[PDB]
Amino acid sequence: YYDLTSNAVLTFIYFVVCIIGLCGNTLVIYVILRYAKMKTITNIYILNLAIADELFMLGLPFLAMQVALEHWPFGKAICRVVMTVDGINQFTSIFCLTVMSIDRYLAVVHPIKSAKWRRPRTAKMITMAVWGVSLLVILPIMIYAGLRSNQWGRSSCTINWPGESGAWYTGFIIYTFILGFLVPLTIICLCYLFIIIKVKSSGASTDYWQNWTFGGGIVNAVNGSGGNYSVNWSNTGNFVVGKGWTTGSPFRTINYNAGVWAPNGNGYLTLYGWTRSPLIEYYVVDSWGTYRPTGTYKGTVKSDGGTYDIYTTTRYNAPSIDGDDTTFTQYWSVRQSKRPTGSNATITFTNHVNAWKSHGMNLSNWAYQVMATEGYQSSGSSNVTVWGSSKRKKSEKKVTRMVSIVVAVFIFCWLPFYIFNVSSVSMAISPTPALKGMFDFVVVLTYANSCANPILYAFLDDNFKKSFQNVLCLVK
Ligand SMILES: C[C@@H](c1c[nH]c2ccccc12)[C@@H](NC(=O)N1CCC(n2c(=O)[nH]c3ccccc32)CC1)C(=O)N[C@@H](CCCCN)C(=O)OC(C)(C)C
Repeated sequence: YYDLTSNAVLTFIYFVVCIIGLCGNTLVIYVILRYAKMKTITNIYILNLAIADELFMLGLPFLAMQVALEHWPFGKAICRVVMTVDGINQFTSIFCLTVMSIDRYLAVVHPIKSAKWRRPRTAKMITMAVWGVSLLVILPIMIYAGLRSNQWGRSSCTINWPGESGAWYTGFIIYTFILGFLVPLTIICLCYLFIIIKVKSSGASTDYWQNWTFGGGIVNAVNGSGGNYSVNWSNTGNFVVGKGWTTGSPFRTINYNAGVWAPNGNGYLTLYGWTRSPLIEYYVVDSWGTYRPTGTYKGTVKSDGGTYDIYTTTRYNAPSIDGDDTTFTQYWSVRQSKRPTGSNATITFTNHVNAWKSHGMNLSNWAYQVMATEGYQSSGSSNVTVWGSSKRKKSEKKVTRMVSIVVAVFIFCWLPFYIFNVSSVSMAISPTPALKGMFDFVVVLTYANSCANPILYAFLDDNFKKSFQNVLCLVK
């Protein structure tokens, strides 16, 4: 009914967590406070999370003695103090995360309007509020923290039942679960749902998947991660495979990377699209296999470091997007040599479209445009990644990503705890070695959340990584 070894290893784990968390959080406070580079709005919130996590670790020694002994040695007064400091830091931790996500939501979705809300001085007022609000929310712990006898004949520091009624303890569980966990997370996740809706709503990412085969041979096409796709084809008839946009527009730039462009015979690596009113079919060909497409020569365009020929053809009794035996016109621009592949590359489409209307080639009802692999009576392989361009900087994409991962780790560490607590309300007082270790574990997992954050910043933020290596990496 008691496992001294299983108790000792858990007391050891408490102490390891305390150390790892005080190192990393001290490191995070130092680099933000010392270096000019780190003075960013987001880092005002991280600093406060770091100060909260730092103070959180300071209570761990006291609590480890209670894990090892199932006894509180330091009297009633220090019990109230530790429970009160512990609580303030618990709730300032998650309220900081909440405000931080609200800040990310404002930056992505309403950047122009909240130029005034994202000044350093008001983020400093916001964080002072966060500490104030926490102090109010933990007033119950303040009042009712105390000592309780246990079955071993010892005293535990816990929260005493107010008025000795299991009803008020139960209400306090519900209170802490709603304010400390459910309401912040609901705010954070709605914020991030609006962020990801918004981003996809821009043109930064592709939103269409083309995988059309007429039917002969094998066209093995993988719809990969994000804007990436691959195709393996052999002894085919006509096929076209690519990624792009469900509605095309003549002002969009297109970026791509042909990690593989390995045609064995006729296959075009090209941008491809249709229109209606009138029904035309357009191409900007950057590379090909054993055959270069052609038509009536009308001119040239220079773009993206290469020169293209302009061509036109006219199909009749030919397959379209409208019907199978229809008539339509094709507008080609075809590079003069094969553009190299294996590195990022642009197609500034409003260049090509303007030059066509010059030569009388003019495209109303827009249809899809994709960066495609086309083939005919050939074999080969390609691998391509496709993406627009954005108005928001890669540095702020990286910060916004990082907070989301910090939020996902928070959930992983604090959910077992709240699930146990909601259980405990249900008369679970059968203290057992199996459930008593379960409790000690599920609690130390909330503390280990403060160790993960500094490590998270080192792998997901370059400036935190550069600052850390500045301290930890020795030169001469
Ligand atoms: C009220 C909780 C709290 C205090 N402050 C809060 C602030 C917000 C939300 C809840 C709190 C506090 N719960 C408790 O006291 N009990 C006592 C009774 C326990 N029980 C049963 O009823 N049947 C059992 C059968 C087998 C085993 C245990 C059993 C479970 C719940 C707590 O979780 N205290 C932590 C400190 C962690 C505080 C988080 N920062 C603790 O004591 O951790 C050590 C010292 C390792 C034990």
